[PDB]
Formats: sequence, structure tokens, C-alpha cells
Amino acid sequence: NGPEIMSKLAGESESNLRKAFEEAEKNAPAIIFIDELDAIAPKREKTHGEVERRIVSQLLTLMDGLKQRAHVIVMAATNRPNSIDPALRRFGRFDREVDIGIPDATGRLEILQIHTKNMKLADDVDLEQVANETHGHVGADLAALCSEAALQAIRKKMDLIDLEDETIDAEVMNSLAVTMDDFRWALSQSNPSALRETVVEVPQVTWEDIGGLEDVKRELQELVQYPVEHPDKFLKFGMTPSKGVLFYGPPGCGKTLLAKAIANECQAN
Amino acid sequence: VRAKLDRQRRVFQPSPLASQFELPGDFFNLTAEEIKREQRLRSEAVERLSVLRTKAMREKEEQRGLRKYNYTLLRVRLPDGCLLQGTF
Ligand SMILES: Nc1ncnc2c1ncn2[C@@H]1O[C@H](COP(=O)(O)OP(=O)(O)O)[C@@H](O)[C@H]1O
Repeated sequence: NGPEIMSKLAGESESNLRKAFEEAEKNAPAIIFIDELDAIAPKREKTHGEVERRIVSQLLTLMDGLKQRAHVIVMAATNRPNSIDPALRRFGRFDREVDIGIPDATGRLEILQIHTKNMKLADDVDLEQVANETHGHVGADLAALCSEAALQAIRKKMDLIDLEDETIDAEVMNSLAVTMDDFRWALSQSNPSALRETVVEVPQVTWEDIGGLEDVKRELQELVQYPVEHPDKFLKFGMTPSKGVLFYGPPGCGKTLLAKAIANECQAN
Repeated sequence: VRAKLDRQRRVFQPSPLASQFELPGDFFNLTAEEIKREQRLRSEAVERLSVLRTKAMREKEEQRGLRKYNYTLLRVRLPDGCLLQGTF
């Protein structure tokens, strides 16, 4: 991780970074995960000191050394893909990247279900309703919500049954169910850590959600689906598909639903 | 014609035995309901300070404490250790 390597003295940060790469080869196959890449190797054109530019050069040459270190893959994590020195993203080195972003309503439900695998939920618990309310929450926040709901169920019932000790009977644990009130309480205690960032999702809007505009709905299917569903006809007639459409008119007539509805049927973000 | 208030003049002598009591060892160990209630009252107190509301909503809550009593019981502590009580 960036800040730990950066907390070291000059010469120690470079030595520690080199050792990690040498150990990965010794233990190959291996994965080297560098967290806060923007902290360990910030843009050189955005720094001033020799040591900060030095550690960037040290990482850049170690990345190139991966052609000799067989079966070693280096992964890295940053908050913004453009906050790291552009040399790291040149052919070789970190030539692949994946945009993780923020989970959508479906992803949030999946996370809540994952962190409740062991939890006994009462019939009134509705995790889909929670996932729809938890806008701006990420997996770190949804995991906290599940653990907090579990704890509240434990304090309400089990602490009136069990001793103030480390060991609990299996039967008492299994007899506990977590109610919707315990999840809603946790929601009041938690606060989304990623509420301002843009969230990209596959919409749930379908064509039946839009009243009127029968011809516009069909027109979008022709503009968006036909160029890839029937490409041999577009080539046959030498027609260049349009890249987009602009909508105009009064507000509140369904412009957003139109774009989402075609994205929905196409299973597109 | 209205019935006259009975003063019910009485004098009492407090017994020192009423002040002799020992607590259970678990007296100071609060329960899950007492700790969750206290934390909810802290969150509600911060929320009430944050709420944007008109004077009419403020008075509706404040006015809840206005109607409980119209009589009083008075006691007088006398130099000789006796307590004098009556109704007013
Ligand atoms: N043609 C329509 N059919 C059904 N609902 C509509 C239609 N147009 C607008 N709405 C409703 O109005 C709301 C706002 O739509 P939107 O297109 O987001 O407006 P804006 O132009 O402000 O973006 C939507 O949530 C939708 O429920």
C-alpha cells in the first residue's frame, strides 16, 4: 500500500518495494496488489522532490522486470484512473484496467444477501427494500448494516439468556431471528460513503413503463438494435448507422424513460 | 355551597431506618434496552435541534406539560426534629 511504503525513509521505501517483487518471483505464481497506487506513484509532473520521482521510476522498472519474473501479475487499486503517473499505463506494465465503480440496486441486494448467509432473518425482513433505500452505499457500508442488525438482535434476546462470557450454546444462537426493525435501525446509524459519485447501472425501466410515444419507442429500437441485430442489411444497402439521437420538448414527458427502456431491453448500462 | 378543604393537620417523626438500604452488585450494569434507548434519545435530540419547523409545531409539543395539578401538600421542618404537614 502506498502510504505505508511512503512512510519509510529514503532508501527504505525503494528497498521494501523491490523485496516484494523478488518475493513474488520466489513464490510464483503470485499476485502483487498495490493499494493506493496514486499515493505510492503519484504523477511525477505533479510532485517536486527527487524521492517522490525516484519511487515512481523504481516501480516503473520493476513492472518492466515482470517479463523475467515468470507467472507474476501485479494488480493495483486507485480511486481515480487519472491520478497516477501516465507511464504506469503504457503498453506492458499496467496495460489492463477495470472500472469497479459503485454497485447498483441489484448489486447492493446481492451484497446484503452475501453478508446475511449465516443470519436467520424474520419473515418481515425485506432486503430488496433496503437495497433500494441504501443509495450511495458501497459494500463496506452494506456489510456494516448486516452486522449491526445482527448485533441488535443479539442484545435484545440473547443477552437475557446467555452469560457475559466468550462461549454461547448453539441452540440459543440458532433460536435468534433478525427483524426488519433491526435493519432499519442500522440504516439510521449508517451514512453512505459514496453518495456524490456517479453510479452506472442497467436500468429496470421497460417499454410498458412509458405511456404514449408508441412510434418513438419503435424508432429507438430501429436506431439502437437493428445496426447489430441485422448488420448484413446495413452493409448490403451501404447505410451508415446513426451514432445517437437528441430529444427535445417539454420536461416530464418521458425522455429519461426512453433512454432507459432501450438500455433495459438491450441489457446495457 | 361548596365543601371546605380539609387541611388534615398531621405531625410526623421520620425513622432513621428508612435510609438504610444496600444496592445489588449488578445495580450499575445497564441493559440492552436502557443503552439503546439512551442512544436513540441522543440521536433524536440532535435531530430535533436540526429540524426546520414553525412556532405552531414547537408549541404543540411544549403545551403537553401544562395541565396536571390544582392542589398542593406542604410540609414544614421544625427545629425540634418534627415534620408538620397539611393540604392547601
Ligand atoms: N410518458 C411517460 N409515461 C409515464 N411516466 C412518465 C412519462 N413521462 C414522465 N413520467 C414520470 O415523470 C417522472 C420524471 O420523468 P423524467 O423523464 O425524469 O423527467 P425529466 O425531463 O425532468 O428528466 C418519471 O419518474 C416518470 O415516472
